[PDB]
Amino acid sequence: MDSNFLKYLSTAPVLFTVWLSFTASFIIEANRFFPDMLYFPM
Amino acid sequence: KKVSITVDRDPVATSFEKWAQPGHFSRTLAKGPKTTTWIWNLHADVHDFDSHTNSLEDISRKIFSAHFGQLSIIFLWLSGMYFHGARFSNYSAWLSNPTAVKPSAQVVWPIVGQEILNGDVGGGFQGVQVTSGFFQIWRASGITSEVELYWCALAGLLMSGLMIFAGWFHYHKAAPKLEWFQNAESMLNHHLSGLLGLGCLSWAGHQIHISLPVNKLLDAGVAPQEIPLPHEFLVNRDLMAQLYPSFSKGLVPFFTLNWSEYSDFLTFKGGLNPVTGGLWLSDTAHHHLALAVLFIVAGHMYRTNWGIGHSMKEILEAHKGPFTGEGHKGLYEILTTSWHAQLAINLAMMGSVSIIVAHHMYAMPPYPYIATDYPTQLSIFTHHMWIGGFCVVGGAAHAGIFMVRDYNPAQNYNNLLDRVIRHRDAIISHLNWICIFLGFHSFGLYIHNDTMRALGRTQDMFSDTAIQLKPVFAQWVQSIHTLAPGNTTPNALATASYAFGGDVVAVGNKVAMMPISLGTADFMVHHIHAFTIHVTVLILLKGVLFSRNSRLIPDKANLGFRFPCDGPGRGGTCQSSAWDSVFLGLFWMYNCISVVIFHFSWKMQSDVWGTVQADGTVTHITGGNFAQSAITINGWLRDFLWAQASQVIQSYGSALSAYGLIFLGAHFIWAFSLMFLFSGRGYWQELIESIVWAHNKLNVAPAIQPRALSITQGRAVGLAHYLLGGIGTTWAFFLARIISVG
Amino acid sequence: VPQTVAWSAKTGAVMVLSNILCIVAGRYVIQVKGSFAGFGLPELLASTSLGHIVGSGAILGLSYVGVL
Amino acid sequence: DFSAAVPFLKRPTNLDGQYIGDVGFDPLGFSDVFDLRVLREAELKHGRFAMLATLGFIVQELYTFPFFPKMAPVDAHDYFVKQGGGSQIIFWISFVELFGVVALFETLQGKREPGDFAFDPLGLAKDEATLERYRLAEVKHARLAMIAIGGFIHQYWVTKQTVLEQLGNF
Amino acid sequence: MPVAIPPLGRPETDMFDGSVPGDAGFDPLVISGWLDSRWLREAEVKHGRVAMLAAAGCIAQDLFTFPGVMSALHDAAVKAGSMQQMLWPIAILETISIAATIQMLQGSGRAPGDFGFDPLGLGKGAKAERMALCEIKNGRLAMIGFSGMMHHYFITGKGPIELLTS
Ligand code: CLA
Ligand code: CLA
Ligand code: CLA
Ligand code: CLA
Ligand code: CLA
Ligand SMILES: CC1=C(C#C\C(C)=C/C=C\C(C)=C\C=C\C=C(C)\C=C\C=C(/C)C#CC2=C(C)C[C@@H](O)CC2(C)C)C(C)(C)C[C@H](O)C1
Ligand SMILES: CC1=C(C#C/C(C)=C/C=C/C(C)=C/C=C/C=C(C)/C=C/C=C(C)/C=C/C2=C(C)CCCC2(C)C)C(C)(C)C[C@H](O)C1
Ligand SMILES: CC1=C(C/C=C(\C)CCC[C@H](C)CCC[C@H](C)CCCC(C)C)C(=O)c2ccccc2C1=O
Repeated sequence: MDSNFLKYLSTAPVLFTVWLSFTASFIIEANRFFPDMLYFPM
Repeated sequence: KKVSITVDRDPVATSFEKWAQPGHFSRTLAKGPKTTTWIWNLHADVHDFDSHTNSLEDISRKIFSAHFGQLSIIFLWLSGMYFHGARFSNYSAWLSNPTAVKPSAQVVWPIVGQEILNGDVGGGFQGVQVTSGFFQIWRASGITSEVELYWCALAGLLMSGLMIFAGWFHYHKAAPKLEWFQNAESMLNHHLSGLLGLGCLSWAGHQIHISLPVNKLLDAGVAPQEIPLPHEFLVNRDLMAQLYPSFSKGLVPFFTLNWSEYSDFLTFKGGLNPVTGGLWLSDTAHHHLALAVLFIVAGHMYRTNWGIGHSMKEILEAHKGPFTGEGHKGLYEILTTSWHAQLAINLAMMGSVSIIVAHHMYAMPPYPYIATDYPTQLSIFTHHMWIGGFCVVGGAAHAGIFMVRDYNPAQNYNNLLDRVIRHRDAIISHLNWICIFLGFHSFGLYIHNDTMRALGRTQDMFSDTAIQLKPVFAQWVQSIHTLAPGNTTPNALATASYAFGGDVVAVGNKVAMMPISLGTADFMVHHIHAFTIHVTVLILLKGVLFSRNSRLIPDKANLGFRFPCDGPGRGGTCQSSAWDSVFLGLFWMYNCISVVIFHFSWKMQSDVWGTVQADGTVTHITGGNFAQSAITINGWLRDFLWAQASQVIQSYGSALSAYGLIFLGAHFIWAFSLMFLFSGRGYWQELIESIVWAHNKLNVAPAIQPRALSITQGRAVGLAHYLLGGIGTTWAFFLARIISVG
Repeated sequence: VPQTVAWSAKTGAVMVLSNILCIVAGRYVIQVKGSFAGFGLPELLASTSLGHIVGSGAILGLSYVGVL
Repeated sequence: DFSAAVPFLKRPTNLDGQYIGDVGFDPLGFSDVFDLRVLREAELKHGRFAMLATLGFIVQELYTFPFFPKMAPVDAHDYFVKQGGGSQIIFWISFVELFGVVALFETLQGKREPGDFAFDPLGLAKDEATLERYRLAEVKHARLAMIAIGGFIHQYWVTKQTVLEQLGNF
Repeated sequence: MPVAIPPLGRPETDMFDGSVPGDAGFDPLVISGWLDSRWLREAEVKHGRVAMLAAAGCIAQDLFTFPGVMSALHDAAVKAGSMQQMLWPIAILETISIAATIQMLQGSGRAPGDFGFDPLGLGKGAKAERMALCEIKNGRLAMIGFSGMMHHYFITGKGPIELLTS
């Protein structure tokens, strides 16, 4: 891995997009496998 | 020779170092951020190449490679459209039953209940209905299978890769010199004869050799799976000659000028194909072949290495008269040194061409089964109208940028530009007066008619059942064009379009095209259009002509193209730049195109689009309400805005509910835009001071000091969210209405 | 449809006449290049291309109007 | 001056003979724009894939494991898509290819040869000259097998026969 | 210095210096003065070699046919797929010739029409110039003969040697 390419990958827009997509993928897979969670189940 | 190839080899090393240094292109920005303003400046001025360096050669190389990058993106988009047509569409079922299968080339995943958007579009398929018109284009091109669409997608991907490789090579490995870019005559010759001419010739070849037999078999009722492959149409001359017998005579009639033998597959029939509702493909094949001949002839005009050809500098300098001083002298240097002037001209022409495309494509449907696809027609008209308006305003903007930056008064003494500058006051005063006259005698007619209908005086209104404003000139032009076949166009079987007059072309009990009558309401709305276009011209031209100086600010050119103000002095000099004139002209372009598309939607839904039933009567979508309702603002408010929004607000729980969501969301964002538009920087900066105090109390203040957005950025953000909100609202309303009722 | 004719000696005569007129006209009017000195291959190609263009236009017009 | 293989073409400037098997054959100028280390890694990977593919086409029709049904290798691709063995092979090839990515990154820094994976457990190359010879043999067999695998698969596609039955008749 | 036609003289170009084999001083349109010399020389030699192979093929096919069964032969071999099977190696060899011609136009040491091919060794030394002369003249004669005999086929549907003996 070229260090300049890694430093470019460490910039705010790239990391922002990657982190928000990663978070969205967590929410999407959680709602795919555990849908319709209006509430915390008792 | 004078026109030659000069290239510098390896001018910029291919490296990732500057990828890690944001703002490397600007000496101001390369020092690094200190405020949040830096970030916005970094993303706002990045492709403004002329402000980073004074060398025209590097700017031209950057422009050439950025154009290659855009071409790569466009090819990737086209390849995506072909692939999504190939794999996620109902295209074969649409090919079997065009009049009953809604085109759909987008399928959603089921995640949170959004699978409800995969509506029942027919043909045993569920997906999002598409209105881009790709199905009709592929039917016109002779694409009968999804394998051909897969191959088209692969070709698009290969061309995208070729374009991005060409960009990398032609910037980073072999960059052309400034002398290579400054050949206008060679560029026009090659782009007229090779790009437009050979392109038209090869597409006429494809239309004649592939599109005509496949579409003739399709219109005769043959299923697509039994239609022969295109290469079989190429090699089996008998198979073609059953459909077009002139192919039995070969290329001998072409070279011996016995061209009428080819009259069966090169026609000038006009009108529309009764089976499909589109233009005859033979007419289009002769049309593109004639365009190829004309473009290749036009591509030999300009002087080159050999002695033949015209010199554009001599042509420009020869055209001068007693009213205009030196005439067109000095414009060749302007257009061969300033990229911004060329961008102004080309954006203006592309916008006007897009508007012409929208008008001429609704009125003369060129594709099979696109006329009765009312959502596709409305979508492509509205889309190309908006693109045209945006490109025209961009041409004005970049004209103003040329005027501020690249204009030199020493090289522009007593030419047309200097004399235009020298009577700018007369121009703007007369245009302002005619704009006020147009506003009064167009909008006050609507206000007057609203008051008269509200006062219970129907006989005092401007209407066809009251005091009339008859559009006699346009009706006379329509009568001439209806009478044109056989009188002034003796070789035409039918009119160029039935919108001027004639029969009702209907396909599958739906009106493909019918005559579009013009009355008092059409008079008033066309003069409203003229009023809005003249006011937009007033704003943009006043911004361009007063970009360098005025009676208010004598040194406006020193401040630049884009500055917020010159202070509160002289009474206040707010929004004095040409950029702010573009900022207001974008609003007025939005108003103009909005009124144009509202007129279009209502007039087609009320007088053109509809269902044909027994005894030949045409039942329109809104039942012919345009003549009596489009003469008042109340009629527009109730019978067009209130009436046709029922479909987007009752779309919840159906496949069109996303449009309703987008409707609300656009309603949100547009209103959010006014928060930027109505407010000012100092309030937000002091509120940011308080928030900075709050972050300082918890020792969580950022090193990059937060600042409010600039005054110019406040205007730009408000304008961008305003345009997005308005265009999205019209988008959702139009699409939901026309998918539901058409 | 306008009537066109098969190739004949009249068609050849009009085309040859159009080529010879366009060669003389190109000899006389081209500004940047005994009487035929400086006559080069690009000028001959341009003049004969205009000759084919003018001959095609004249042949189609005379075939329309009946002179054939 | 000129290329050793094609006498009427000039020798490509980046083909100076540092890579074994160089005969100056690059008429399109691929080595003039792209890194030759990447090209040699791609050449050797494609060639080793093709060698294993050709040997599989011979052996896998000569012999078949008892715990699998018998079919042709082209139909075996489509069968093992659905049974799941092909997914296993793709997964393990990807797992090795991650360290192939790391090896290519080491190659791009010049710290690793474009074909050295340091895999010689049977010690077949003792000294230098045999290793140079085995590089020339490997490159030639790589190119030959790259042609031969396309021959095998396209000939199956046209004749619907495997190699050894096409050898017996026509 | 052979002057083909005396009234027009010998064109003053890069060609007709005398180093080019086969020059007779014949270029009345002065096409050499507007297109490159080496491109035209390569085009002439390639056209000539193709026409030699074509005339030899017509003669040999009219004498004898390979066991197992002009323009109709082109059509029937397209129907057989034979013409594609000759299109592929000419296409690859001609892409390699595209490369060679681009390099040669760029200013490499390759002479036009030279492919470096001499397995027999007849060319090496003093023979090559004379052989070049023979080649270019036989090439031009091939382009005349083939163009004759094909229109002969168009009029009679018959092969040229079979026309000659009948
Ligand atoms: C006849 C030769 C020819 C042709 C076809 C073109 C074509 C083009 N030029 Mg151009 N140009 C030429 C000569 C030519 N140029 C010369 C001689 C000069 C120097 C004076 C320039 C200088 C020049 C500049 C400075 C710019 C262009 C740009 C463009 C593009 C305009 C955008 C567009 O409509 O793309 C859509 C049209 C297409 C045809 C898409 C396909 C794109 C590829 C490249 C076409 C390749 C066709 C190929 C030659 C033939 C293969 C077809 C078939 C046989 C397989 C277009 C691809 C602009 C651009 O965007 O540059 C990137 C631009 O800024 N040109
Ligand atoms: C022997 C000489 C000869 C003869 C007898 C003719 C005769 C004819 N030519 Mg012809 N032509 C000739 C030589 C000749 N031409 C030459 C040398 C060329 C150059 C190759 C042409 C190229 C040519 C073309 C390209 C066409 C003709 C056509 C015609 C026919 C048109 C009939 C008519 O009423 O026009 C029509 C009269 C009109 C007024 C129609 C209007 C035409 C356009 C739309 C006007 C556009 C104006 C534009 C907007 C600019 C105006 C603004 C201005 C203020 C700047 C007519 C029989 C036409 C044809 O074949 O029709 C079947 C045709 O399309 N000619
Ligand atoms: C042919 C097209 C074209 C080209 C090549 C240019 C090129 C240029 N323009 Mg120009 N312009 C164009 C069209 C074009 N423009 C049009 C059509 C308009 C009218 C709207 C303008 C209006 C305009 C102004 C007013 C200004 C320029 C400026 C510039 C220069 C710098 C631009 C820059 O750095 O932006 C960098 C890129 C960006 C900032 C990205 C913009 C992103 C937009 C605003 C949002 C897109 C929204 C998206 C489509 C929808 C998302 C919605 C979703 C989230 C739901 C550069 C020379 C500026 C300059 O300095 O000139 C000297 C300047 O002041 N132009
Ligand atoms: C619907 C709201 C509205 C209205 C009515 C106007 C009206 C006007 N604008 Mg404006 N504008 C608006 C919204 C509006 N704008 C918005 C939202 C923007 C946002 C960017 C702009 C941006 C803008 C710019 C940038 C420019 C204008 C210009 C103009 C003038 C054009 C001349 C004209 O049409 O005269 C006709 C007048 C009208 C249509 C107003 C209604 C009058 C009718 C006929 C009824 C009259 C009744 C009578 C007078 C009542 C008498 C009763 C007595 C008791 C007084 C006009 C004063 C331009 C200008 O001034 O140049 C000439 C100009 O350059 N405006
Ligand atoms: C015949 C082709 C061939 C040849 C000549 C070479 C040659 C070489 N390889 Mg190489 N390689 C090949 C194929 C080949 N390889 C294939 C197909 C793969 C993928 C598995 C590899 C993977 C590979 C790696 C990963 C590495 C090498 C390395 C080397 C070098 C070390 C010398 C050595 O041990 O090789 C000598 C090889 C032989 C003498 C081949 C012996 C073959 C015997 C006869 C067994 C045949 C298989 C048998 C028939 C199957 C039994 C099944 C049954 C049903 C019949 C040398 C240049 C190393 C290197 O470059 O570093 C120094 C290294 O790191 N190779
Ligand atoms: C360079 C080189 C090599 C080589 C080589 C080769 C392949 C050498 C030469 C090959 C050929 C094919 C030479 C042909 C020469 C002359 C011809 C055909 C004469 C007349 C033809 C026509 C048109 C006729 C005719 C006519 C007839 C009969 C019938 C009617 O139509 C009438 C008409 C009169 C017009 C090799 C490989 C050996 C290696 C060496 O180390 C280097
Ligand atoms: C799609 C698909 C599959 C597949 C597949 C696979 C694996 C496809 C593989 C295709 C391959 C490897 C094709 C190779 C073609 C090679 C050619 C044309 C070589 C030409 C050489 C030339 C011209 C040499 C010329 C020369 C010569 C003579 C000598 C001198 C040098 C030179 C001038 C270069 C399956 C089986 C997995 C099943 C799946 O369900 C569907
Ligand atoms: C609201 C407003 C602001 C405030 C806007 C602030 C300063 C900028 C907001 C940008 C944010 C930080 C980026 C996008 C917001 C995201 C939704 C969440 C932030 C993500 C962080 C990690 C950055 C102005 O600066 C302004 C200036 C001139 C006229 C009107 C106005 C105006 O109306």
